[PDB]
Amino acid sequence: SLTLQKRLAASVLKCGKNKIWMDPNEISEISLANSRFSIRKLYKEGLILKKPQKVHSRAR
Amino acid sequence: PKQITDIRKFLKISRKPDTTAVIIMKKKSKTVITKLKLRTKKYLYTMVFADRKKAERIENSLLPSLKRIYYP
Amino acid sequence: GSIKRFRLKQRLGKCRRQNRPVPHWYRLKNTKRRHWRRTKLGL
Amino acid sequence: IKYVLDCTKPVKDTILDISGLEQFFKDKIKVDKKTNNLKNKVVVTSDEYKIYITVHIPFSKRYIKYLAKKYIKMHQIRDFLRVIAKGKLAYEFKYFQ
Amino acid sequence: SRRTKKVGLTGKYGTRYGSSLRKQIKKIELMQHAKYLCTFCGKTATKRTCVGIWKCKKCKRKVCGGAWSLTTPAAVAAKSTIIRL
RNA sequence: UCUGAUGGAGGAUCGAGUUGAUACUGACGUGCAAAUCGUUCAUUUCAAUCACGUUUAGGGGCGAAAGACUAAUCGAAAAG
RNA sequence: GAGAACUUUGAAGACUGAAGUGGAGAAGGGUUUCUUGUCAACUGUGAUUGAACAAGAGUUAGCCGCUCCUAAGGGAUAGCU
RNA sequence: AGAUGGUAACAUAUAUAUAAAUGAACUCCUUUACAUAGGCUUUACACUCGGGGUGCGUUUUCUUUGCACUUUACCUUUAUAACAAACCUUGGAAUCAAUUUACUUGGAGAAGAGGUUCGUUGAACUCAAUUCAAAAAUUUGUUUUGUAGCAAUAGUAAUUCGUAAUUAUCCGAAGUGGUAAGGACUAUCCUUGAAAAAAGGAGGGAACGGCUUUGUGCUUUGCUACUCUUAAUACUUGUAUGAGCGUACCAACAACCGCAUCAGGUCUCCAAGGUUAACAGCCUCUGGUUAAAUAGAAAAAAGUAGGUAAGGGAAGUCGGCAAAAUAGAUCCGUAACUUCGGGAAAAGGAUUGGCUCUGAGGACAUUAAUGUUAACUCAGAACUGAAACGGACAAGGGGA
Repeated sequence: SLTLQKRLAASVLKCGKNKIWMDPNEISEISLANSRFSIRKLYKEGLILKKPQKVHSRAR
Repeated sequence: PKQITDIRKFLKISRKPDTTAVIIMKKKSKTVITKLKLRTKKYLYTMVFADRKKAERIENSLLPSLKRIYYP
Repeated sequence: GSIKRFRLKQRLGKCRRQNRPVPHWYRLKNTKRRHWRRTKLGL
Repeated sequence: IKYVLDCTKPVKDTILDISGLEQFFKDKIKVDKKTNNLKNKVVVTSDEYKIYITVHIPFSKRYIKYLAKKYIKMHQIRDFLRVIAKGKLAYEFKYFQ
Repeated sequence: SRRTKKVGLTGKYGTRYGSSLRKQIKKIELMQHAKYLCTFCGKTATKRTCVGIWKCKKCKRKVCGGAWSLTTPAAVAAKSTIIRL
C-alpha cells in the first residue's frame, strides 16, 4: 500500500529505503500522496521523517 | 569562464556587440564585495570588485543597451 | 540486452504486439500466446 | 570574550530560576579539568533575565548548551525546553513546536 | 658475509635440477650477465640486451655478439684471418 | 678467506580468493542437483587463471595420451 | 480485506557485514519496467501479494557507445583446377 | 618575396579568440605504440586525530561529552608554485667526488653556481588586483580583497515566517597508508612482449606586388602605399550545423542456461570501522533484508549434523577410516643425510593478559649552547588475578 511512497520518500530524502519513517496514524494522507511533489510537501509538514543513522561511536 | 582584472578590457568587452547580459552579484564578505560578469557568445567574463564605490560607478557607466541580471 | 540492433528491436516490438488477447467485440461472434518466462522467442 | 544565555521565556513562565542556573554554572564549569578553579580567568555574572559568561581562555560555546541541558534534565524540564543559538555569542531557551 | 659456498648465482635454483646442470648453467650465466669492454668508448659498460645483441650503457651503441659473451672464439679467429691480409 | 648489513632472485614456501577435486568410500541417491551439499584436501609469478573474438568438422578434428574430448551423444558425433 | 504466520504501517529482536540478496555494466532475456485495477488459473501452505491476469504508459545524446581503423582471421576478384 | 629575441638549452602573436612567422614536387622521422618482477617516491581519493560553529542524543551517577553536517565538478594553452628527470652556460675534478632504499654517474667534462624544457599536477606560491616606501625619461620590498574565474546564485546541516519567502554556517591545523595513477630506476628472458586509421615535425626550395600601357605569359614606358589571418555581415550557391541506430528493466537473490520461481552454472568495476600480518575469520556503520514449495504443537525410537565423557589408550579395523592432539608471534635450540642450494617450522624447550612505569628509535631556530612538535615499534621493571592470558576467532602433528 505504501511501497510507492516509501520508494519516493527514499529518493527525495536521498536516504535508504529502510531509513524513512511514516506516521503510523494518518496513513491515509500518505497513501493519497503519489508524486515526488506530494512526498516532499508532507515530509516538510512532518508525515515522513528520516530516522537517524545508528550510532557508531569511536570513544572506545 | 574567464576572469579579467584590468578595467579597460572589461569596458571594451562590454561595448563589443556580442555581449548580451551583465550579471551583478553582491555579497557580504566579513563591506559588500561584488562581481560583474559579462555574458558573451564564447565566455562569461568575471571582474571582482572589493571597492564598493568602483562597483557602483562601473555598471552605471556601463551602457544600458545590454540587459541586467541581479542574482541576489 | 540493452544494446540492440534496429531489426531485433522491431522484432521484439512485433512479438509484444502479437501477445495481446482477442478483442471482446470480436469475441461477440488466442491460442498463439506466449509468456516471456515460459516459451522463449529464440529470435 | 563574552557569552550570553537567556531564559527569559521559561523564567517568565516560572519554570526556571536564575539563581539556581548561576550556581549550577559556578560549580559546574571546569577549567583545567577542575570544577572550582575558574578564579580570575573565567567568571560568570547574573542578570535578572540573562546569564553572562566572560571567558579569558580558549572555550567552547557548546559548553553552555551542554550544561543547560544537564540542568533542565536534572530538574525535569528537558522534554519541554530546547537551547537554540541566536548570534555568535548567544543561546536562548525555547519551547517545542 | 659470504652467502653461498659454491653455487653462487645458481642459488636461485635451489635443489632442483642436477648439480652438474646447475654448474654448467652457472659457467655461462656468469658471462651472460657480465659487463664487457666497449671498444667505442673504452668504458666496461656493454651488457646483453637480447640473446645476441649487446648494448653499451654509455654509447647506447649495440653490436651483434655471442649468445652469452660479447665475442666468441670462432668469430674472433675469423676476424683475425680477415685482418691479416 | 671470515663477519655484519644492504639487495630482492626463484617454473621457492605458507596461505585467502580463483582454479580444481584427496578423503570421509559422509549426506543425498523417488536428490536442491541426470554429479549437488558439508567438512577435509590440492592450487595462487607462472608450462598460471578468466572473457570475448578467431581457426581446426566426422574414418575427420583435437589430444602434457585417459581411446580422452568433439553441445547430458564417442573404440567413429548429430540429422535426414 | 469476505478471509491475513508469509500484503502494508509502527515498535522490538536479529541478519547480510563492503569478498554484501549493496550500487553499476557485458552475455542472455524481451516489457519481466511504471501506474491503475485485479485474483479463473499460477505464485507446490495461505495470499488481499506478485516477475500472474487486464488497461494504459514509459526508453529524448554533436560530447555515452555502435558507426571509423586495423588484428587473429573470414568472404570475394584475377587466374588455375 | 615570406617577423623577432636568448651565448645556449630555447622562447616569442594574450586580438572577445596566442588566427596568421610564405613555402610546391619529392623524401625522412615522431606520436598512435604496447612484456614481466621488485622496491623507492609524488599526487588525488579513502580513512583517521584535534580545534571552531550548528543541530541532536545520554544525563539515578559520570561525561568541557557521544553522533551528524561543516561541500566545490568540467572548462579557463587554467596562470603560477613545487618536484623526478633530461639539456644549456660557466666551472675544471685523485686526498676521487656527487649520490640512491637499491646503483648510478663523470676529462666523451664531475662537484659547485646560474638557467632551459618536458612530464607530473591544477590556485600550490602573495597567485591576481589593490595600499604604503626605495630605483627613473618604469624595478624591489609592506597591507587589503577573492573559496583564482567557475562559486553560491548550487549543495548540505540548521533557525524562523502566510503556507512560497527570510536569516546564520560552510574555516583553523595534522596523522595512517588502503586504493589508483604518474615518475625516476633496477632486474629477467634460447620469452624482447600488435597493426592501421589519424595527427605532427623536419629536409628541399617549385611560384611570386599592385594601377595603366607597346609588341608577341614574356622586355618595355608613367605612379604606388600593398599580401596573408581571424570574426561578422550581405548576396549568389538546391534548403550553408550537429545524420542514423541503442538507451525501459533483470543480470539471478524467482527476470539468463539447467524441462521449473531448480541449494547448480554464469564475465567486469567500486570496497567503510574494530581486532589483526591480512580485501582472512568474528562483530559493526552506509545500503539491503528479516525471504526462502508451509506453519503449530509435542519431543520418544531411529536417522542426520554436532558436543562431552571416568580408567585404559588402537586392545578396534584390511588399514588409526573418523576424530583428537600445537598450530599465531618472540626468544632459544635443531640430527642423519645432502646435488652444499637444502633438510628446517627438523626434532624439541620457554614466554604471552591487565595495569603503573622506565629506556631507545625523528622533524622544526637563535646568537657550542635553550624551546616547539609526530608516528607506532621494540626492549626492560614493578604490581595484579582461583597460574590465566595467540583466552573467542584464526591456526603444522611429529619421527625412523
